[PDB]
Amino acid sequence: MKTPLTEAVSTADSQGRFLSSTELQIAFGRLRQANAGLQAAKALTDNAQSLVNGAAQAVYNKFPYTTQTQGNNFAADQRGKDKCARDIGYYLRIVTYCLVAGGTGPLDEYLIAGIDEINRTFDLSPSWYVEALKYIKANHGLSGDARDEANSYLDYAINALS
Amino acid sequence: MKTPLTEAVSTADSQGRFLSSTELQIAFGRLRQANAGLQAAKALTDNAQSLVNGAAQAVYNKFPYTTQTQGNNFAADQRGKDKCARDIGYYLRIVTYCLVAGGTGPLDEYLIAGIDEINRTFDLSPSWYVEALKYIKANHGLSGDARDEANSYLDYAINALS
Amino acid sequence: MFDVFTRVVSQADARGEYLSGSQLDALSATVAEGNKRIDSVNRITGNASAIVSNAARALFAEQPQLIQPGGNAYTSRRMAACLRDMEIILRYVTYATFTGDASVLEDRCLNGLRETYVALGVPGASVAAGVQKMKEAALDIVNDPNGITRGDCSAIVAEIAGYFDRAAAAVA
Amino acid sequence: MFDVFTRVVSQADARGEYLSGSQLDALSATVAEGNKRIDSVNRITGNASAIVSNAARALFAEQPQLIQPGGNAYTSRRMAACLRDMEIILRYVTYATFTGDASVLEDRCLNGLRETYVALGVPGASVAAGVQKMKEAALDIVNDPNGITRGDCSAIVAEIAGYFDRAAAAVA
Amino acid sequence: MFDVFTRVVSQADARGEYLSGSQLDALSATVAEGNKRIDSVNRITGNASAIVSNAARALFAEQPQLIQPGGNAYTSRRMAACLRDMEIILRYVTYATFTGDASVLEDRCLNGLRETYVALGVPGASVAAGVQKMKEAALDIVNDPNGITRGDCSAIVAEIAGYFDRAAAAVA
Amino acid sequence: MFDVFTRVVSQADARGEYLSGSQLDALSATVAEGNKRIDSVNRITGNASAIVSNAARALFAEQPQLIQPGGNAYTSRRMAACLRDMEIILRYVTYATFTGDASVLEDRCLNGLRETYVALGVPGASVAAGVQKMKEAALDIVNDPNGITRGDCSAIVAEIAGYFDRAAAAVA
Amino acid sequence: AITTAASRLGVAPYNESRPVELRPDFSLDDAKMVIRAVYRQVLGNDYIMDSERLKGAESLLTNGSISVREFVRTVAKSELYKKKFLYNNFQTRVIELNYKHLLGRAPFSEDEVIFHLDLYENQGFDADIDSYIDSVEYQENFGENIVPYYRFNNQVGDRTVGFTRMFRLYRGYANSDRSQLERSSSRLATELGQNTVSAIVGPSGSNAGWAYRPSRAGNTPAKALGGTVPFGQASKLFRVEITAISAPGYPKVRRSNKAVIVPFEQLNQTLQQINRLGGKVASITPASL
Amino acid sequence: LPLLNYAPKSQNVRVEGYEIGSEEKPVVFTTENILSSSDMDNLIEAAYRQIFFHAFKWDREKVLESQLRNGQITVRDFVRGLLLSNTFRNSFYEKNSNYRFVEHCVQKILGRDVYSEREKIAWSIVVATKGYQGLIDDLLNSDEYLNNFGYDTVPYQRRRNLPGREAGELPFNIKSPRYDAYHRRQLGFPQIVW
Ligand SMILES: *[C@@H](C)[C@H]1/C(=C/c2[nH]c(/C=C3N=C(/C=C4\NC(=O)C(CC)=C4C)C(C)=C\3CCC(=O)O)c(CCC(=O)O)c2C)NC(=O)[C@@H]1C
Ligand SMILES: *[C@@H](C)[C@H]1/C(=C/c2[nH]c(/C=C3N=C(/C=C4\NC(=O)C(CC)=C4C)C(C)=C\3CCC(=O)O)c(CCC(=O)O)c2C)NC(=O)[C@@H]1C
Ligand SMILES: *[C@H](C)[C@H]1/C(=C/c2[nH]c(/C=C3N=C(/C=C4\NC(=O)C(CC)=C4C)C(C)=C\3CCC(=O)O)c(CCC(=O)O)c2C)NC(=O)[C@@H]1C
Ligand SMILES: *[C@H](C)[C@H]1/C(=C/c2[nH]c(/C=C3N=C(/C=C4\NC(=O)C(CC)=C4C)C(C)=C\3CCC(=O)O)c(CCC(=O)O)c2C)NC(=O)[C@@H]1C
Ligand SMILES: *[C@H](C)[C@H]1/C(=C/c2[nH]c(/C=C3N=C(/C=C4\NC(=O)C(CC)=C4C)C(C)=C\3CCC(=O)O)c(CCC(=O)O)c2C)NC(=O)[C@@H]1C
Ligand SMILES: *[C@H](C)[C@H]1/C(=C/c2[nH]c(/C=C3N=C(/C=C4\NC(=O)C(CC)=C4C)C(C)=C\3CCC(=O)O)c(CCC(=O)O)c2C)NC(=O)[C@@H]1C
Ligand SMILES: *[C@H](C)[C@H]1/C(=C/c2[nH]c(/C=C3N=C(/C=C4\NC(=O)C(CC)=C4C)C(C)=C\3CCC(=O)O)c(CCC(=O)O)c2C)NC(=O)[C@@H]1C
Ligand SMILES: *[C@H](C)[C@H]1/C(=C/c2[nH]c(/C=C3N=C(/C=C4\NC(=O)C(CC)=C4C)C(C)=C\3CCC(=O)O)c(CCC(=O)O)c2C)NC(=O)[C@@H]1C
Ligand SMILES: *[C@H](C)[C@H]1/C(=C/c2[nH]c(/C=C3N=C(/C=C4\NC(=O)C(CC)=C4C)C(C)=C\3CCC(=O)O)c(CCC(=O)O)c2C)NC(=O)[C@@H]1C
Ligand SMILES: *[C@H](C)[C@H]1/C(=C/c2[nH]c(/C=C3N=C(/C=C4\NC(=O)C(CC)=C4C)C(C)=C\3CCC(=O)O)c(CCC(=O)O)c2C)NC(=O)[C@@H]1C
Ligand SMILES: *[C@H](C)[C@H]1/C(=C/c2[nH]c(/C=C3N=C(/C=C4\NC(=O)C(CC)=C4C)C(C)=C\3CCC(=O)O)c(CCC(=O)O)c2C)NC(=O)[C@@H]1C
Ligand SMILES: *[C@H](C)[C@H]1/C(=C/c2[nH]c(/C=C3N=C(/C=C4\NC(=O)C(CC)=C4C)C(C)=C\3CCC(=O)O)c(CCC(=O)O)c2C)NC(=O)[C@@H]1C
Repeated sequence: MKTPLTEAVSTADSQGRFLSSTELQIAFGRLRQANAGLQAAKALTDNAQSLVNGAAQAVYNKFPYTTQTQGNNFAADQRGKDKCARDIGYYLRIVTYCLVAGGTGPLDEYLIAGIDEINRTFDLSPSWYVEALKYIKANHGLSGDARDEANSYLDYAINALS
Repeated sequence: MKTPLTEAVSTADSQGRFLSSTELQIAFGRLRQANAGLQAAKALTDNAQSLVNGAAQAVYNKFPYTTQTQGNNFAADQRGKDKCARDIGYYLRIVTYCLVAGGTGPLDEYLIAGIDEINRTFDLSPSWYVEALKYIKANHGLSGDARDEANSYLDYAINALS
Repeated sequence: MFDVFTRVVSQADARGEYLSGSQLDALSATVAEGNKRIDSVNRITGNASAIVSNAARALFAEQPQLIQPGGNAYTSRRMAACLRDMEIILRYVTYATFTGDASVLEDRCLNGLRETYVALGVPGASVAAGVQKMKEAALDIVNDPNGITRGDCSAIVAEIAGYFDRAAAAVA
Repeated sequence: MFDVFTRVVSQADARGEYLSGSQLDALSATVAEGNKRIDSVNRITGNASAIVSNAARALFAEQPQLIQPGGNAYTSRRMAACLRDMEIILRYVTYATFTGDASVLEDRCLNGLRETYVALGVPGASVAAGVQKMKEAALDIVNDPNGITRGDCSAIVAEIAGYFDRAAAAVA
Repeated sequence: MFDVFTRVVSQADARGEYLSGSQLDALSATVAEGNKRIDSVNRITGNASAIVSNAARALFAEQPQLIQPGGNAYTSRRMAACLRDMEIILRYVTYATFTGDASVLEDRCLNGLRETYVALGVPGASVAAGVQKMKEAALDIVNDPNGITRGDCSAIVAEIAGYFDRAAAAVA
Repeated sequence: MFDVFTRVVSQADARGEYLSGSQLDALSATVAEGNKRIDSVNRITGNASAIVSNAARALFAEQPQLIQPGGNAYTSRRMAACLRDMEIILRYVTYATFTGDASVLEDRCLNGLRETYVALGVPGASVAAGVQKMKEAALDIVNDPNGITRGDCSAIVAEIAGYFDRAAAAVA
Repeated sequence: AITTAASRLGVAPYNESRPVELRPDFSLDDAKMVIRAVYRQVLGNDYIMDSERLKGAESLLTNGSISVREFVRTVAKSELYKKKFLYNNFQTRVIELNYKHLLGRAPFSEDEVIFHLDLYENQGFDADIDSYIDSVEYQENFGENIVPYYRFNNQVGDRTVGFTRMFRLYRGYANSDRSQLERSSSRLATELGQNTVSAIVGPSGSNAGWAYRPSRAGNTPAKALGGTVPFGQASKLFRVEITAISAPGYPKVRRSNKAVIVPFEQLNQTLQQINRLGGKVASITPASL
Repeated sequence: LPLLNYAPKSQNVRVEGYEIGSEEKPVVFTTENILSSSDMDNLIEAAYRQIFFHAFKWDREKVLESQLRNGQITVRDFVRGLLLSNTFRNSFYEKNSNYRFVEHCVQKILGRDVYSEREKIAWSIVVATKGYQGLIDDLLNSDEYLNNFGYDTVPYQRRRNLPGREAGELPFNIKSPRYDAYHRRQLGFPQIVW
């Protein structure tokens, strides 16, 4: 669970020392990024359903075979589409968690760790989720620091998948 | 390298022991399997080009998008088709190596180790190679212990991929 | 471990829901309190040696039997172990103040500490008394109005006091 | 390792003198150019996998004997090792860009890297070519004017180019 | 470590080619020789203790300067090291005979042995003479005709002789 | 250096007694094998340029990374140094065949060659591959039954193969 | 030749340095160049103060009264040379220095040490210097009119052991042969006695692990006797020389230089561990297979 | 898969002890001291006691001992070879559950007791996923091992005895014999007497 405050305390405790001005500057950077991150999390939360549906539709457009090929790993039926929308919602919600926490820790703990075994086992191609994340990047309509931090989390997820 | 003779000697050496009756039985089992394995390797080698071309075509039939979707990771152009045929040839040739050596050691050292990082990095789906291996299973025309050993290697690759 | 943000994040993920508007506003209010939190951490850190030494001196003045021969704090090694324990408890209290969550204090300092003291015969009640003396000295240092931008630091003082009480109760 | 501030600190300490006004305002310029450095690090990091994969594809296209059987990048394990190496070089270049000093790159990445490539039979010239391809892609991504507050990033781009050049000279 | 099969497999993989008919038939010829290979390994193993002890006794009889006070085989630890070195060489010869390849004997027994002997002052020529004694004893045991299915074992005997000569050449 | 006679002479002098009847008989056997030793030396020497050129061609065909621009056999100076190295290895192998002892090959050519190749960045595994190619060519040249008084030369061929193996192992 | 690794070693400045030959009917710059080259090479790049310069030998060489070979002989027999290289050195170190200065190469075997030590002890230093200079090797390489130079490149009667030992004797261009880490100790006594080689470690500014030197005892051997067995399953083994280990501090760190034989699979971990311990990798050499 | 996060517990090894060398300070058996053959025998026996408690000559690894004597391998490599040896697999891995194999690995490699049952649980999956040698190398390459024993020092039970106290914590060879009640009842013991 990687966030600036927890990482600062982990570094100080590993060396067995009190929090010096280095950790205070870390906290200052966390405070500087925090409000932007929280409004971005709120903006993503309010526009979550449309973003998830559009990302799922974009994946279906980029990979049409997922919509008519039979099999458990495809979205040919309604169950597969529900699984796809649920996964994209998981991605978006954990990204908002990362924005709230100020680090990739929620993605690392909830989604990134073990996702390779998931996709290999259930024959889900990571390129689908990469397309969903790219749609989210292009369409969240954020700006400035909020956009930069949210895009950092989405690119972190993309890099993990690719 | 996981082959009966090398593994028997490595286990004996790690124990610092002379080769006892257990290692002799390992050699006897290897001798029982070796002629069938060598004949399977010969049959696969003699039918290598046809098996590889048919496997590539079966992959293209089951996953048609790989033949008309533009991108480096697909076989839309001749370059991707050559890469695909070369990959399937790698699979078949290393399977013959396994048949010669009497174990999955060639697959492990040459193909299995690090294949998931390759597939993720170059956005190649393991399901394509799984279909190619299933074609090789269904059309190698082997019987008896040759078929069982060759199918064991092909299933090893399939399980490593899926 | 957890900080203020990560605790709410973990709870929301267990619920499988987005952080609500109320939780986001509460976290923003915590962020607005962040400068005072950093000042509190800095002030306790800058006087940590004084806090530990003065609290130890007061503890051994009101409990002379600790430093009498045969007492638990008697001999240099034990006495130094006691000072070091007090410093460690204060350091993890500062960690908890910095992160705003008690997870670091519970997981890395107080986990099994009572059992350690029971096994060694260290009087846990006297450790709690030393922790309380650290608490009072630390809170006075955090609330000192001289040379700082005036404002209401009551919430951070209460949170630090809660961490100190938690450390004292883990050993008492 | 050293950062940009710690490097001049170490030089001044070896000379045993306070940082002069020229050094102080050179550091103030460094701080003033801090946002662009952070942007460059973030842009290279966000496209790291694409940089590594595209550079690997270009390198193996220009040098097909690397990936043909008997070639050093043949077999899955050696291919994965090559990819990982590319990612490691990119990661340490980003580290050096973040710090403003190439000490992390020398001490933690290129320390023993030539020797290791020689001992293993890794062609140093080819990995240097891969590092050059990553250099062109990374500098292209850093200098991308879309979606960012316009400004002159020539100095930070030149610094990143120097880090990549030093890595390429270290491996060949 | 290479056995007889994996050596040709690795050469083929490096060349990127399937094994030709001649290589497959040579491996089949090796397979037809496997029972005799297992008998030779079993017979040397069954008399390993006698081979090592008798060879050492004969070597010390014809070279009394090894076991003289102050000689290299004097003191119990050095004598035990000598007996151990003999047993290790014999064991690795059996390993090479079993696998049909000298890679195990080369890599794990002979690589660096000459340097170790020169550095310590162990006479490599005397070690080679002891190895020759184990050679002759072992080959007489493998070639013993009673209690075994009669057959031509000249090829296997020549291969074991080659391993023994290789060990003797390495230690001197 | 040592030849086949001086080797047993040195061992006997270290032991301080006369060569035994068996040693003299073994030396007489080696003398009886002298014509075939001279024939093998003459045949490799007469075909030395063909052996070196053909094996270099085969090596650069199977390892094109050696001769790509940036490879260690690229540029005239390097190509010529590589060809000269292979001829040097062949020449010292022939010397070892002539003397009946590997000391000239080990002491003058092979000792320190691995460290040299590591320092220069010469890939030792490829050198070993070229040496193995010279081995196969030279062995087929020695065994050619055309234009020579027929006889069994398997022992001499095995000795030459052993010298080539020592050369190939010393560089990797 | 040495092309890719020339700059890393100290060979690059000698690659474009042609031998200094005194032609018949030479000019005064030719004479001064010969004097400068002889001082630099015979005295091993030591700074030569004006008061220590052999004025008479220089005059005689300038005049043509002596040849380049004779001038080299006069410099090598001078009290300046004996003060710099003879009087404070073990005679094996003297032999190493003689081979490096007068022949431009390292000693090949213990036989040269035997010959030169016997000759020094039986006939003196001057006769030993004469044997270096009247040798067939000197005549074929330098002759009468060429200043001796470092023979880095492969030649007709070479042994590769000499190529490895050259970098034990030569430590870079801005180095002076009396300003090397090993100082007055013989660099090749163990190597010549045991007929062994050391992994080549390049000069300071081009090689971070330049300062690595093995200790008197407790050194990891060159080859991995035993193979991969002590390391469980492993593919290949490598000897890694590490210098400047300091971070943990004493007593955790006893010797700042350490050689370790490690498997291929632990090479990544070995490198990270080296970075943590603050060390510099001097060399990595295959130890198995 | 990343290791489970488990909280540490208050331990003597986690805290500064201000230790002065005494009879209770474990003997530092290190090859950095250029040990004679008899001192190497003592070091080797210390490694055998740390890893196998006691080593019968059937349990000895004479090839590993020769390699350690020659400098082929470090002390840590010899410890790894002991852990990868047949004796250790048969006595400590085979006869125990995975959880009670992590204990007997934390205790004798890191020289400290396990933090909790959760630590045992977290490290027990490593054998079945990364392999047996995967677990051995993870423990040997850990920061705890390298910071305490490095490459050249035989591991030992750390900070067992506090100064002035008559008795410290139980020695791990007493606290944790090779097997426990599971293999005990598989064998059929305890046996009734008379
Ligand atoms: C030269 C080495 C000597 C020799 C060997 C020889 N053996 C066989 C045949 C067999 N030997 C065995 C061996 C074993 N059976 C076991 O169960 C064990 C213990 C595990 C051993 C070692 C076997 C299975 C056979 C086949 C059946 C049989 O009993 O004959 C042969 C015959 C040819 C063949 O390859 O099978 C030969 C030649 N014979 C000599 O005269 C040499 C002194
Ligand atoms: C394996 C090496 C091949 C082989 C050799 C072989 N040669 C001979 C006999 C002789 N070879 C020579 C050679 C030369 N005479 C010269 O004047 C020169 C030039 C300087 C040479 C090299 C000689 C003198 C003899 C003896 C007379 C003769 O011509 O026969 C033999 C016969 C046995 C012997 O030791 O004399 C053999 C076996 N034979 C093969 O089949 C291999 C391909
Ligand atoms: C959508 C982009 C594509 C798609 C989706 C799809 N996914 C599954 C199954 C699973 N998805 C996950 C992923 C997660 N679970 C989590 O808890 C999290 C972290 C918070 C993630 C990212 C998992 C674990 C599964 C398998 C178990 C499950 O059923 O939930 C399926 C079904 C696969 C099957 O075999 O039933 C599908 C269809 N399908 C498409 O075609 C889209 C392109
Ligand atoms: C065919 C089933 C489908 C397909 C293939 C395809 N593969 C690649 C590229 C690579 N394939 C490999 C595989 C191996 N190389 C090895 O060394 C081994 C072990 C013997 C294996 C299995 C690798 C490493 C690559 C990447 C680098 C390379 O060039 O070799 C491509 C090219 C992708 C790219 O970006 O260049 C393609 C197209 N694609 C399809 O659509 C087929 C259905
Ligand atoms: C890819 C562009 C080129 C290439 C690469 C290649 N590298 C290796 C092996 C190793 N690379 C390293 C380097 C590092 N390890 C680290 O942890 C770090 C940070 C300090 C670095 C820089 C190491 C130590 C190894 C060996 C250990 C390991 O686990 O790989 C290989 C494999 C070689 C082999 O398997 O024999 C390869 C293939 N190869 C090319 O052809 C490209 C030019
Ligand atoms: C240089 C290569 C390119 C470039 C950069 C540039 N950036 C800024 C200013 C800012 N960039 C940031 C960055 C972030 N905010 C976040 O929240 C995150 C994630 C944590 C990041 C990476 C910030 C905070 C600023 C300052 C405020 C602002 O938005 O402007 C500038 C402006 C000057 C400055 O140094 O601040 C510039 C020039 N612009 C280019 O055209 C180059 C391609
Ligand atoms: C006996 C025939 C002769 C002899 C032997 C002798 N050897 C040593 C010491 C060592 N021998 C080895 C060899 C090996 N150990 C390995 O791990 C391997 C690979 C599996 C081999 C072959 C080693 C490494 C040593 C050094 C360390 C050790 O003590 O074992 C000695 C002891 C020398 C000493 O104690 O100083 C002796 C006596 N000596 C004779 O006189 C015989 C001719
Ligand atoms: C002066 C600022 C500091 C200082 C210097 C000092 N240096 C030496 C000795 C040598 N300096 C060199 C350097 C070079 N020689 C070259 O040829 C080149 C270019 C290729 C360089 C850079 C060498 C090799 C030596 C040794 C040769 C010699 O004759 O000494 C000394 C002399 C040391 C001594 O005499 O013991 C000194 C004093 N000393 C200071 O205190 C200044 C900080
Ligand atoms: C005689 C009492 C003992 C003895 C002697 C012995 N020594 C050697 C060999 C060498 N001795 C030296 C010594 C020196 N080099 C110097 O520079 C100085 C003077 C400044 C000294 C004293 C050297 C360098 C050698 C090597 C060269 C040579 O061999 O002459 C040997 C020969 C060793 C061999 O195997 O060749 C011997 C015999 N040996 C004993 O047994 C006596 C106890
Ligand atoms: C060719 C198969 C491979 C190859 C070779 C290569 N070698 C060098 C350079 C040298 N080779 C030697 C070797 C020796 N010197 C000796 O005296 C002896 C015999 C006693 C040997 C075997 C040495 C010392 C050098 C350097 C000095 C010199 O060359 O004169 C090079 C040149 C490297 C460079 O230019 O830096 C090369 C290319 N290279 C390959 O790629 C082939 C696999
Ligand atoms: C003091 C008179 C001089 C001085 C000393 C100095 N030493 C170090 C660092 C180390 N010293 C050691 C010591 C030893 N290793 C051993 O095994 C032994 C015998 C048991 C000894 C004496 C070691 C290992 C180190 C490195 C690790 C450590 O620092 O503990 C330093 C620090 C060097 C640095 O910059 O890291 C210093 C300063 N320096 C002087 O100027 C005096 C002349
Ligand atoms: C001081 C206020 C009181 C006191 C203290 C005392 N404590 C000890 C001994 C130890 N304390 C610890 C504690 C911790 N270990 C952990 O992991 C954590 C979190 C990081 C803590 C706080 C432990 C493990 C010990 C034993 C190890 C050691 O002492 O080095 C002592 C010493 C007891 C002894 O017998 O030596 C003492 C005296 N004693 C008082 O009287 C005060 C009330």
